[PDB]
Amino acid sequence: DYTLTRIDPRYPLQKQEIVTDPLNVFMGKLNDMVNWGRKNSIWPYNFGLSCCYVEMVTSFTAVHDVARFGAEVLRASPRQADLMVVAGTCFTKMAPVIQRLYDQMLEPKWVISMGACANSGGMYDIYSVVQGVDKFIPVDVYIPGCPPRPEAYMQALMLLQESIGKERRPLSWVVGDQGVYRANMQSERERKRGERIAVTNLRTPDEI
Amino acid sequence: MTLKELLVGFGTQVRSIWMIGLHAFAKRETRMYPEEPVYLPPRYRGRIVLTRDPDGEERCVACNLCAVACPVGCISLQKAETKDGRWYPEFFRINFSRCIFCGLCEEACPTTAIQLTPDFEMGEYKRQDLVYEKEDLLISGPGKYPEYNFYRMAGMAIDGKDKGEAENEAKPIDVKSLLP
Amino acid sequence: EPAWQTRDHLDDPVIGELRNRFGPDAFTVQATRTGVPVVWIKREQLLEVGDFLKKLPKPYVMLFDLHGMDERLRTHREGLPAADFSVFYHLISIDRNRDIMLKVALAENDLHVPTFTKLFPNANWYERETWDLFGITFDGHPNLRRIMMPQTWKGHPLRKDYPARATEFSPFELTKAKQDLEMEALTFKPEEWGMKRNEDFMFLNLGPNHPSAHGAFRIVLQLDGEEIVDCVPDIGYHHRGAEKMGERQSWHSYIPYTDRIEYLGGCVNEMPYVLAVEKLAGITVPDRVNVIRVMLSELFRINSHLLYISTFIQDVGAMTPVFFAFTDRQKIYDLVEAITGFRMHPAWFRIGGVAHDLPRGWDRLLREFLDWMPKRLASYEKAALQNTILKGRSQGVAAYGAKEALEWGTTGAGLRATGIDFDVRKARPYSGYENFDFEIPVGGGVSDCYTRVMLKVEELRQSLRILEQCLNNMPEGPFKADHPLTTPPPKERTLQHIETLITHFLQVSWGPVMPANESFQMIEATKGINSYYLTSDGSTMSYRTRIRTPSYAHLQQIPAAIRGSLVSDLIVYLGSIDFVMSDVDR
Amino acid sequence: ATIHVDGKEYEVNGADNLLEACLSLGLDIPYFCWHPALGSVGACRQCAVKQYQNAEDTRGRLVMSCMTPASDGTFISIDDEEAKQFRESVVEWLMTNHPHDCPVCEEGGNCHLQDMTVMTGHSFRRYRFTKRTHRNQDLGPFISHEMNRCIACYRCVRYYKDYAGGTDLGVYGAHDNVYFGRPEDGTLESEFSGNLVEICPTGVFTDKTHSERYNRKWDMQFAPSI
Ligand SMILES: CCCCCCCCCCCCCCCCCC(=O)OC[C@H](COP(=O)(O)OCCN)OC(=O)CCCCCCCCCCCCCCCCC
Ligand code: SF4
Ligand code: SF4
Ligand code: SF4
Ligand code: SF4
Ligand code: SF4
Ligand code: FES
Repeated sequence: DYTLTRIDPRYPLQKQEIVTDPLNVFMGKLNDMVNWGRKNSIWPYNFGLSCCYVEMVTSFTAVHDVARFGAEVLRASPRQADLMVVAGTCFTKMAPVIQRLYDQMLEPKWVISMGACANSGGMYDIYSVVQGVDKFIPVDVYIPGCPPRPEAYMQALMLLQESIGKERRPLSWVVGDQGVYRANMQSERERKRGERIAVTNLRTPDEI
Repeated sequence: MTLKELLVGFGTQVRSIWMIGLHAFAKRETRMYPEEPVYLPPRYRGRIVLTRDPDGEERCVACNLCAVACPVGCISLQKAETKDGRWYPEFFRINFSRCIFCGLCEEACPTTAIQLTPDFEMGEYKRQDLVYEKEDLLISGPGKYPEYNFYRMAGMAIDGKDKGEAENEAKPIDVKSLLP
Repeated sequence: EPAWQTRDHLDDPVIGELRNRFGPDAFTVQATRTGVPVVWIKREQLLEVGDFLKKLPKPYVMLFDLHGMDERLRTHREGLPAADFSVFYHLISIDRNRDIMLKVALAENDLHVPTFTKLFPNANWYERETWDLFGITFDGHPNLRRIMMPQTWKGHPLRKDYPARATEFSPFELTKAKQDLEMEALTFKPEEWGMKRNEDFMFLNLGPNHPSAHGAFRIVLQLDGEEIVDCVPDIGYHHRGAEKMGERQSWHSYIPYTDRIEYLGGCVNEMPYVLAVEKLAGITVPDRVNVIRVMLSELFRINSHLLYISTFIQDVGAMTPVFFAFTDRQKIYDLVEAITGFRMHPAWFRIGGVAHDLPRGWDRLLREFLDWMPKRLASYEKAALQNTILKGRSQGVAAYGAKEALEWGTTGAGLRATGIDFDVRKARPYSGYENFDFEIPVGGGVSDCYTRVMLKVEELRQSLRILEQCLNNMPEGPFKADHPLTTPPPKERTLQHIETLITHFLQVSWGPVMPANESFQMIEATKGINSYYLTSDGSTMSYRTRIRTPSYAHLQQIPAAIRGSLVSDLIVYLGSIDFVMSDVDR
Repeated sequence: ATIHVDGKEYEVNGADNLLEACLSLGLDIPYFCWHPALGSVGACRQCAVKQYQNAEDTRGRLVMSCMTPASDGTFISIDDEEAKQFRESVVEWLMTNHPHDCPVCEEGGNCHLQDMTVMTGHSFRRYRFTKRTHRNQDLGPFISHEMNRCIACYRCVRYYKDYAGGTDLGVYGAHDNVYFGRPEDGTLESEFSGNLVEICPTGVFTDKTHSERYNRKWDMQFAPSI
């Protein structure tokens, strides 16, 4: 129920294989402590592409307060950032810039596609748009929407936190196994199918 | 620079500090997602479902109007027919990684089958899991339109509704009838 | 006579003046639904006509637009000169409150026009875009390089034989050699951009990743110490191909793409497109539709102005009004979600009306917003806008007069801070804006950053007044016109009448058939003047969709106004323009 | 032959009728009961135009362009108000008994009646009474029958009997209860009966082999083949 990824510099320059979860009880507790610290302090790269970035900085404001999750520092440097939110369209002139900024980020790093443009190109199936940011960089969380509302971005933040909290990474670069192990978690569609199909009645659209 | 300008600027900095302090003495404007559930209006354009008629059958007649009215083209379906003669989707898939949640498919539906529900929590880990098939879209009730049935309006004869049993329709008169 | 009727405008005094000056056989008058006199001028007389219009007793002082059209696939070209391509020039005389559209016909092989930059400096970027997208060469241009697409691009995207969709092309593969080659193309070279370089002129790179809400873009700066001696903006990093999608989507299905032209505008962006399509369809919308569209336009205008003022204050250095202004944006978003069902891109305007009726309880939410807004605005002024540090950062920074605003096509608050009272809502009224009592604020004559910001505050107050008038006087009636081309028809008649079902079926599947004509609508957007110029060839898709945006003009006006200033002055000037890069590139 | 349509001069063939001559010039006149291969009968009363006696005439008279020869010096108007109103009225009369069937109809998006309803500009229903209904017949494995959608344009019987020479399809009944089909349930015996799916301007006769795996016309990938 895990995937093993090791990188060695077409993009992405990684190869993944399905592997059994390896997990002493002290090493496991240290791994959960490291994962807890990584998931409760996630610093996003302040990267503005399009309208989805306007919704992201709406999520950062007072009526939403994304600071409650410890994800508010909003670094302008990719070295100091933990999370790349592709919040906008992957234009062909901007795609090498996105690749360069993602390369300049440091491990551990995670990617959230925010919006239909970053997911698959969205409505812009046009000559000057890369059809999704997963064509050239690996994505951890996808948010459908055009735009997603700010609480959808927070929901993806919680999904990323839950994905980090059960993934395995080396504690030190001199001791252990240096490959990155990511959990193959259950899809949210199959998890929410029980509560979504049973919905019967909704409020009529003629009211407030 | 002028001394009067310096004093006025100092007073303005003090006023700004004072106003931010009184704003600290104010009421919090934050909606505490997810502990506080997000209120959405009934016509909010979120997660797309397919609904059912009040009789319990699925409302979609597989007429492909939503697929062609989609500006992204992220709806795919195929018409199938029952033995009685009613139309239904053999499958129905929406690529939610492509969908812009614009509500044009719901606006184009002549049976009020496809609907956009007030649900935004749709995040996913893999993009292949964002393709929602008919099993992930067909819900147990009528949704936002509790009483509309297209097959009560249509002239086609199906199970439980023969010719002339629809709204504003008369019984069929045979050409062999004795009346002039 | 309705306002959508086809007119040749032979009663315009400019037509008689051109008859008396150049002769009757020198040009062809075209009857359109654009509302403007369209004159097909021969190519060798184009600069003469431009000089004559610039030297009129009431001169045509502003080049509103300049672009091209591929006429090869156009079947209904009756009453028109023979052409494979054409170049159109939209020129505005503010003193007459009139405008004229010159058109130059071009063959497929001889695709060269004399340049227009000696008369209007905005023709630089307009002709660069026309060369980039149509391949039309302009003789005498200082530098005719691509402005939207990279320099290593083959073909011109807006030609009719160029495939529109990315799925037509190969999927995007990023290899090591491809990444190196595209990174080499984005490198700046002083000689190619016409910098015209002293052993001290350093070069500065600003973008293309941009820590602000208004898009991602580059500025390359020539510096003597800290002084900006020259600069040229690099745009096209936000190009979405929206006009090519206008040729690719039907009339009804293009409205979501019209939403994302200026993504802080929403229904303000939807308004000129649906007005131009209704001109093409011969649809006069009822008064309730006009009041609803005015109300939503003013709501989104207040949203955009709130974001602009908050972003300007944040760029000065005060970071709290962005929190409070986004709370006010959340109140506006509550009302907009209640009415349309979406926050930023409602796509709620329709050909002939709006998608739904107003929901029960809209007046309550409008009342809460109208009670909430003015105290928050006054707190914004007292906390940040009257701060002397903000005034020192803003006043006197990147200032220009009426002549520089007129020659560069600057509109909106930047034009009106020069003292020129020119708002579309009062000069060329649209969508029933003549029934609303509101004032147009103007400046003293100098366009500082602070003057533009205070003007946008004043238009926020006037939009609050318009919203109050909309709340007090909303007519009872239909939310859709009774025209046969109202797309889509009212939903319940579609659900129980077979002819209405047929109309809806054909309008949402194949599209509604607009008769072959040309239409034009310019509106006062949240950031200036936004216009749609729509050419229909009689089909269910647009033959040509031309979207004129003011942010293009303002980004082109940047090097003339920021020259000789500091880099922080450039940051303040960027924060005080009220642009977005989707508006620039689109 | 010289005709004048809406004040514009055209050169046509005098042996042709006005409908085919005006359609050859690119003008749009709605029509149901006329087919190029079948000739003119003047049944559906949809192709009405306003003919004038001379050039300086204002009253005119409603004539039918399929039944009127396109002779030399003809003066007609298509966009006349009375002609447009009559064509919209004819579409409305055809729409009084039409079933609410377009989503579940194989002719949807490929329907001549849909195109002529949109072209005449008829989108408001004021008829409030009942609609006549008809039972269907089993016409074999190739043709599907749905008589509720008929507009009584007599194209099927004219093609099948006069052109194709078939015997087992006909028109039965009376005033508004006209039925088009076989005298009894059975397979259509003509070797060219499949052309009824394109001859019929409505969805009465449909391709059952296509109706099994049905998709709309706009969703088709087409090719020219032999
Ligand atoms: C290195 C620094 C050198 C300079 C400073 C030296 C030390 C301080 C010496 C005294 C300074 C007095 C300044 C002048 C006070 C009276 C004038 C004044 O307040 O001017 C500022 C401003 C003027 O109004 P205006 O900007 O035109 O706005 C339109 C509204 N009429 O009016 C306003 O903004 C409204 C009134 C604001 C009053 C603010 C408080 C003034 C007194 C401050 C005393 C010290 C407070 C210390 C901090 C306490 C809180 C933490
Ligand atoms: S998905 Fe929609 S809202 Fe997000 S960047 Fe694309 S166009 Fe803008
Ligand atoms: S909401 Fe819009 S983009 Fe999404 S499936 Fe419906 S029509 Fe397509
Ligand atoms: S428009 Fe409605 S009835 Fe037609 S195929 Fe789509 S969901 Fe089904
Ligand atoms: S025959 Fe034409 S008008 Fe009648 S139900 Fe079928 S598609 Fe609709
Ligand atoms: S069945 Fe079809 S072809 Fe025959 S009369 Fe009726 S509408 Fe015309
Ligand atoms: S086509 Fe002429 S009356 Fe039918």
